[PDB]
Amino acid sequence: RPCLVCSDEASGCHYGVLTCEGCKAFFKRAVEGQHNYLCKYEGKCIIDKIRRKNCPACRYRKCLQAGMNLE
Amino acid sequence: ARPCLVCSDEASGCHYGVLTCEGCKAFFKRAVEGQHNYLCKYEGKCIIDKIRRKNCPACRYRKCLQAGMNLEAR
DNA sequence: TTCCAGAACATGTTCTGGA
DNA sequence: TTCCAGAACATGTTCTGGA
Ligand SMILES: [Zn+2]
Ligand SMILES: [Zn+2]
Ligand SMILES: [Zn+2]
Ligand SMILES: [Zn+2]
Repeated sequence: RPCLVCSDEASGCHYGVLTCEGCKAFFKRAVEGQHNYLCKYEGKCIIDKIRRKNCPACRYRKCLQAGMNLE
Repeated sequence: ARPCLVCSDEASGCHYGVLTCEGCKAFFKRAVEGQHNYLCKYEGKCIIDKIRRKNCPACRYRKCLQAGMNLEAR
């Protein structure tokens, strides 16, 4: 039911983890190309359905921590 | 200024002649320029607001034109 | 039947040049 | 000082091949 990365509604098991579509799409883009990833506030950003956009670097670390994997 | 003329989200300015949010501004540009084939899946009278503007891009674009938006404007 | 990765499709946010 | 168009950047959602 809940996305392990942002607590939004999970659509299913993506890349090894239960996530929503946004996190599924964000993760793949994160590992492939990227998007500026180095936090300012510094690794303590609250990643939820409403503030996930606020910090791209914290979102990804949480994707990794959650154990999402392409391979 | 105040609310978006199209969806009522907070407007960021006058874009293409009308007071719109940034989402509606980018949406209008794509509606006029891209290859689309819009037709309301319902009765062509959907309520377009912040949480629902994604539900029917056909009526959203109709609202944009209605409200006077036009690529030939500031 | 039921599932998901990725492509295809759709949407939203920041930046700032040249007024 | 302030404004916006569009480029560049960033994000989210549908669809379905091939299991
Ligand atoms: Zn998520
Ligand atoms: Zn952060
Ligand atoms: Zn709007
Ligand atoms: Zn409609």
